[PDB]
Amino acid sequence: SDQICIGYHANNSTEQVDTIMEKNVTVTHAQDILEKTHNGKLCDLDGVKPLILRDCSVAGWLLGNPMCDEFLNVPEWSYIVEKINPVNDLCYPGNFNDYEELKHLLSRINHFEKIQIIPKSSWSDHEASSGVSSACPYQGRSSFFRNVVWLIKKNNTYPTIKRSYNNTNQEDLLVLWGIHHPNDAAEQTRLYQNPTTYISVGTSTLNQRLVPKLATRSKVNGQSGRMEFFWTILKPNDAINFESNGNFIAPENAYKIVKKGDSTIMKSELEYGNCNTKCQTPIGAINSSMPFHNIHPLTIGECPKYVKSNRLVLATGLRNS
Amino acid sequence: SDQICIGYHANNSTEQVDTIMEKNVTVTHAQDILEKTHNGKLCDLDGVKPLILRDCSVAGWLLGNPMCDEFLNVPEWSYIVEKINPVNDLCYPGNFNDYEELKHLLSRINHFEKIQIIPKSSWSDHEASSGVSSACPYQGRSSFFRNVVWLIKKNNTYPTIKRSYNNTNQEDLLVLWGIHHPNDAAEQTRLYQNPTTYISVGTSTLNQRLVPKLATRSKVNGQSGRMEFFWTILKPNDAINFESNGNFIAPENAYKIVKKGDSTIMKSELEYGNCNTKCQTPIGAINSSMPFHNIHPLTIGECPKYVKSNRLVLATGLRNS
Amino acid sequence: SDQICIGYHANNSTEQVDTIMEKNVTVTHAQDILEKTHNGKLCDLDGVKPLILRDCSVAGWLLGNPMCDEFLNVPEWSYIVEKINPVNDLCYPGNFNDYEELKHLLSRINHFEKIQIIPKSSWSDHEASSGVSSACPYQGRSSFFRNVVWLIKKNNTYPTIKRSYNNTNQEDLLVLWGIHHPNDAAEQTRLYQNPTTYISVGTSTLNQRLVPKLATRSKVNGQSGRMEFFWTILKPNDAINFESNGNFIAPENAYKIVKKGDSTIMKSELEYGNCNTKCQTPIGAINSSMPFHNIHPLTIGECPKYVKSNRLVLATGLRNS
Amino acid sequence: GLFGAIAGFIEGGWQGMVDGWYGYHHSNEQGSGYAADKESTQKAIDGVTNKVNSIIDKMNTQFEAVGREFNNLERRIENLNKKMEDGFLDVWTYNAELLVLMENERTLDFHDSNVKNLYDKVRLQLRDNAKELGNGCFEFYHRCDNECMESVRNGTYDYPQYSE
Amino acid sequence: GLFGAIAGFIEGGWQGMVDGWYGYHHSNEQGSGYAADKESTQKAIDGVTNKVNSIIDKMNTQFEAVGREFNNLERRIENLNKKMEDGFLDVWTYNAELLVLMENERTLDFHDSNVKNLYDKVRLQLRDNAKELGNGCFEFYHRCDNECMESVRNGTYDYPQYSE
Amino acid sequence: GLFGAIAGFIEGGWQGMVDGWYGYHHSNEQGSGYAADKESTQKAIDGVTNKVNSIIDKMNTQFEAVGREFNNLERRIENLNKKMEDGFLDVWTYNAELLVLMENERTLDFHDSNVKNLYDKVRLQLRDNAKELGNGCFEFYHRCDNECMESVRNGTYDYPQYSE
Ligand SMILES: *[C@@H]1O[C@H](CO)[C@@H](O)[C@H](O)[C@H]1NC(C)=O
Ligand SMILES: *[C@@H]1O[C@H](CO)[C@@H](O)[C@H](O)[C@H]1NC(C)=O
Ligand SMILES: *[C@@H]1O[C@H](CO)[C@@H](O)[C@H](O)[C@H]1NC(C)=O
Ligand SMILES: *[C@@H]1O[C@H](CO)[C@@H](O)[C@H](O)[C@H]1NC(C)=O
Ligand SMILES: *[C@@H]1O[C@H](CO)[C@@H](O)[C@H](O)[C@H]1NC(C)=O
Ligand SMILES: *[C@@H]1O[C@H](CO)[C@@H](O)[C@H](O)[C@H]1NC(C)=O
Ligand SMILES: *[C@@H]1O[C@H](CO)[C@@H](O)[C@H](O)[C@H]1NC(C)=O
Repeated sequence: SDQICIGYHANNSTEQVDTIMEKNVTVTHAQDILEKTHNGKLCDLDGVKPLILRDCSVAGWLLGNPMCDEFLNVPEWSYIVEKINPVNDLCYPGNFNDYEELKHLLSRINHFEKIQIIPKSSWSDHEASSGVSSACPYQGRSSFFRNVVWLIKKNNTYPTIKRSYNNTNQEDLLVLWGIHHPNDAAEQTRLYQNPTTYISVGTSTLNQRLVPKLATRSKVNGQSGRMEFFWTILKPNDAINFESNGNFIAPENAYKIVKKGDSTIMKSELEYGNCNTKCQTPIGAINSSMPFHNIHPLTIGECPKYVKSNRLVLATGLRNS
Repeated sequence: SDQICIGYHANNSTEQVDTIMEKNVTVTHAQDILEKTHNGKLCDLDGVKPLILRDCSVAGWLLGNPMCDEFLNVPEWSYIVEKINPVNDLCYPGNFNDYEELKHLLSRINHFEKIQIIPKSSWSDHEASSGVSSACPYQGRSSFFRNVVWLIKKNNTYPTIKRSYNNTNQEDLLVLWGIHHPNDAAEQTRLYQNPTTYISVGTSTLNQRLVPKLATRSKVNGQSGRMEFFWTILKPNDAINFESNGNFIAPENAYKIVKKGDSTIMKSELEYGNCNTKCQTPIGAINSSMPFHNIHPLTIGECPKYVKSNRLVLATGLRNS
Repeated sequence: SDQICIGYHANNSTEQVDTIMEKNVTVTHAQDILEKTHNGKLCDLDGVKPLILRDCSVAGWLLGNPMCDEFLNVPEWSYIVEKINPVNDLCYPGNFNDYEELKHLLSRINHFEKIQIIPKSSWSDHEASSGVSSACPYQGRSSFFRNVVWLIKKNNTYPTIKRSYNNTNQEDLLVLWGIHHPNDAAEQTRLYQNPTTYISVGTSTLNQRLVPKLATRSKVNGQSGRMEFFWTILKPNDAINFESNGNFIAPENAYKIVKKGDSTIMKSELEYGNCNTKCQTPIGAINSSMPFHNIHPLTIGECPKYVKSNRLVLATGLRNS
Repeated sequence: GLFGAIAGFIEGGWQGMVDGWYGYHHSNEQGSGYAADKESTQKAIDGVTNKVNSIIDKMNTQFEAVGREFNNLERRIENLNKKMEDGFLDVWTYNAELLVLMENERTLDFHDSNVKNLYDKVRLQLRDNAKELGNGCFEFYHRCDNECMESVRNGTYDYPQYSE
Repeated sequence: GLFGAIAGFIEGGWQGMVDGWYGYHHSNEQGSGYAADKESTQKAIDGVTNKVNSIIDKMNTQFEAVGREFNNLERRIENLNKKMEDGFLDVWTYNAELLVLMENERTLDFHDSNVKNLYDKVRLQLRDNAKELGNGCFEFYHRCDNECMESVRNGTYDYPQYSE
Repeated sequence: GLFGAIAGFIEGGWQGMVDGWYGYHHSNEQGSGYAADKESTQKAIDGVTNKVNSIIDKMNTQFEAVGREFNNLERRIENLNKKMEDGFLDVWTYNAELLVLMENERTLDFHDSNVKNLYDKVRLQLRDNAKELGNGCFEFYHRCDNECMESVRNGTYDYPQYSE
């Protein structure tokens, strides 16, 4: 006798999904939507290479720690990679004021061009070439941060300095300087004749007056003295004015901000892999079409959305048996 | 032959809703729940008018910039409106310490009554009426911030000041003062005889000592000098003690906090519309019964919940064909 | 005639649940999942007793306010309880620098052992036993913070101090010190002969130089002077160096950080209940298996998730009539 | 539909019935006409009214607004402040858009369920005494006047009757 | 209900059956009694037990608590800190209240689906051999003793039988 | 299933039908074979494709990442920053895991609804002219050749026919 039956599909699929009322439910078809795979490398981001500081910190790079010469004139970058605890930081011990705010600024910058703003030859009445230290060695011999100059007395005199610089460029200008804190009055007079010193710095916005602090400190990198550095952004058409009768670590090079854009500073021990990606994380790059990944929260580029799940699978087909 | 049929409603409705499995689904009845409309005006909030700073900043208002005389004795407000970049700010260039913290405090205040705390006539041994500047013009002639006084030497002497004020009011008291930073020793001695000066300020909680910073700065509003202002809240029954041998910009007027309540500072270029609302945003007011709006995140009053959607429509009736 | 019927359960349950389309729906079975009950006590957390500061603040405790002697050598704690406004804080008025940052540090600490770092007997050329005050009474007679020493001149001389301490322990060390701000030059010379004083402090990381501020202040606890205190964490193998010719409130006792772990500072007026719990809040402890509670946001231990609801009941059975 | 009734075995809606969502169309010796079932129309009205109210009320304590100022050396906390307000804004926006999508779907399938439940309220009454036309209609094996139709509509239909 | 069974074509619940959620009431020559269907009662028990557990477990990593202190010139960050803790508190509160409302509704309609599926398990077994009483009951066109009833209950009913 | 069809009154799936999700198995005088219903298979394909797309698109503006540095005397704001990024991370993680669980369940019951709707599309066509086998099959009270079967499949079956 004639008959017709109504039924549904079935196959050999072992793929499971979860529901609110039932776990591990085998279905005919499913769709994974969670990327779980990365190349374990640091790549170019859309063809543009990241700036991989090696054993150098951002401070070491910008101030010009002699061990960081590799980064003297760095090309455009997509993002910046810094180790958790770079070995080449402040060779002469001290501190960098508002360092975290500067590093934050860096995350919006893609390119500097370093320019010389005050030539070493322009220090007529001081010694501009005796400011070096064994804390900052270069090729076996004492040296110093390359982008600023440690000025000292000449002929047992330190005339008060009145030097100024007008930013005639179209770009914002990152200007760095510092002050040296000796350990005693003897070191004070020996380096800079004057016993009672100051550094004043002014711009449209800045109204600063620093005086050295003498104190007995523990040796770091063989030194009990400290260098304290400062920075500002000089607006185009504005000028910066320095006055000082000692302890001045004067600018030599500054940084034209010549490309702003989205960027970041990644903390990672990885080195440059020779690859290209559209999406980078501190532990590797992602090539995916998934809407989700679970690789790392910190991400740059065109990326999937990060999530803490180790499994996300959607059901497309029906229950299988 | 007799029969009965079961069926459902239908009409001429073209209103659509979305579902997870189907977009643009025409139904019989629906309910919009997303307000998308505002009057484009700044209104009273429940009958009480906002304080519309015009081309004045909070600093210009409170310090008493001569261009801001309109706000010399301001009535109760519901909220405060300030332009993105007010033209009348610090006429004499400088800075206002903890300005953002003070603006934040302002968001909890609905009414000041300004009182005179130190009369200009009480300055027996200094000039209290020569502290004016072309940076602060008023009606073609030089002037200064109205609520503080720029004291200078009298008969080539500046006796050290010991002035104090007990807050005998029931209200907290907002007290403002400042220090003048000249550009050189010559300006220093010419304004205030004494070359080496300070300002000390104390309350129950405050233990401050300021010294002027001499430096060469770029001209802002025609001045290379700077005025640096400070504030504190004087508790009832507490006293504030000033001591100074120069560069003191003394209080004249202070602000009794006479009404605390929920308020805000809106950044908006709009001016006062002559309307009343229950819900205000920086780009206009909202009159609505919707549970959601998409007009602006920053809101004050009895408002719907903000959301980024440009469409929220609930289905009430059934599918239409 | 024979028949069979299909039906569902029913009982005498009056328990209701809510749905999106119907409120107060009586069902057969339901499951409460919201804890609403606490014991109203402060208990041990897994057997370990909290540190209940009584009328003492964290500053009073650590500096050693004489009224806080109960806490001179405190045992391991699970969490710390402090009243909203402790009576015994800074007996001699003043301020504690970076207090909130220190209190935050405290939340990661479970145990100190206080050690003597600079013995009182080691002050050969100063008076180490005359630094007491009526602001800090102990048993009817004048006293001072126990863990630091208020040094004064001896035989009308105050030789400049050069004292230093190497942290030879395995633990981080919490070191406290301070500076006295007198009210006039007369008080200055009378306590410490030298009119122009400073305190310099250095470590690997610290480069500090303090000078006293003389000013006329209102009396707090009968004093117009102020004590200003500072702290640092001394790393193992690092040293701290003090130099001072007056106004120095020197360390005597410091704190070995001998147990780090998760902890908190609870603001609560409650005292120690003699109970034990696995989950504590500032208003009472929780014993529960619920996945949610609505008791207090601030919680420590193995706890349910806080929520603002005053009712959460899940349906298990079916509709009852 | 999910329940097979609306735009399913009942191919279309009645432009003619304006008294409710669900109802009847009778055809007998006394004439024709439409009649809305009040019992099921009202219940469906209570349901979606509660649904709308439960949506509005669950999202009354959302995320607020307040503006905050930061100076030029507070970019990190300014950015933190922006990122957290944008954060809550996104999850509440997602929460409202997703909620609407989900409930709109439950609501359509709710109506589809009510109609199917109505068709079976009648079918389980007119047991032997009528035949399923297969299109939402029931052909009677007897005469059902206007009083009899009402007995079907208000659930008091009497089966004690022959049918052949 | 959504599936028409509970408080629908089965007008009321059985105060008499205490062995399960869904079951049978038989009436024959050997007498009367109630009998719970274990197969469908247990399945429904597994389902809502998984439902409860899935709710508890999905919300174990929620938002925490920690108190933080701020001085008098840190009101902006204090307010930021308050606003963000209140923020997460609100979305988690909404997330729990909304989840309960939604699942409670699925759970009621789950029971309504189970009963309807039980009525049809029987109906699709007793094809010609019984008539639908329209109220959740089936009148037999033959004699169904206590062994025969069991064949209906455990799904082994034998159709090879006359019926008229 | 929720609708009683899949792994219900239709005990098992057809390993034999590979042309779609839902379909037919006919058995007549011209032989046997499987045949997928394109109308209902395609509709179900559009539905879960929209479902997948609506999930991906609703969560495109989620919570982002950015690293921020803090010094040693900024532990409070460092902790605030960590707690708020972990916060949004948790609610978005919950939001994705919960969404999948919920929709996966709607999707299974969606297929179960489509099959049941297909069985009734046929049942409401072959009224008197066939008998319900009770297992997803229909026994014909006449001869249904390959052209007649197609009339059932494409919804143009003609009832004007005897049947006994
Ligand atoms: C589901 O399957 C996984 C994979 O084998 C297994 O490890 C797990 O125990 C199962 N989960 C549950 C809760 O049944
Ligand atoms: C060093 O300076 C002194 C005085 O300033 C001067 O007399 C002498 O000529 C100088 N010597 C050199 C080496 O220039
Ligand atoms: C910098 O130089 C330009 C042109 O030389 C001048 O117009 C401008 O005012 C200068 N900036 C300042 C603040 O001196
Ligand atoms: C739905 O309708 C809108 C306008 O009413 C239209 O812009 C859009 O293209 C439609 N959406 C889809 C998914 O086709
Ligand atoms: C202010 O004056 C009041 C009332 O005369 C007095 O009691 C109070 O102590 C004074 N305030 C201070 C802190 O000097
Ligand atoms: C449900 O019951 C509560 C408590 O008895 C009652 O106050 C209220 O009328 C009902 N709630 C709602 C929202 O209808
Ligand atoms: C502290 O003392 C140890 C040996 O006793 C020494 O090795 C270490 O370098 C010292 N630290 C400092 C900073 O003096």
